[PDB]
Amino acid sequence: FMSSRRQSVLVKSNEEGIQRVLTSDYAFLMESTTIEFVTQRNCNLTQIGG
Amino acid sequence: AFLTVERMESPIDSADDLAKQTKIEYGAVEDGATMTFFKKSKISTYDKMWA
Repeated sequence: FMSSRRQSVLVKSNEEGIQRVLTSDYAFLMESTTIEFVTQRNCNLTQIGG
Repeated sequence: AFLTVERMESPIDSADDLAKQTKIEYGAVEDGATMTFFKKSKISTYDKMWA
């Protein structure tokens, strides 16, 4: 699914993809405490999955 | 019960809807690029309707 549309869904940094999920139906396979950092810096995101 | 079944059977809006609801059949050109692409698709939504 990612290799079908590499020209669209691959984002360069962590911060440039937060604009993608806050404007469309985008999701992440990003990881670590980036998600745990952005969980409580704003109440507009949600970590899904273990 | 009838209105629950009717509201469950939603109209199709994308390819995954017709991949889910199998009441309406579908197909394409037999030896075109559409049948060529669906034979090698490993996405398991286009692959499911390819099957």
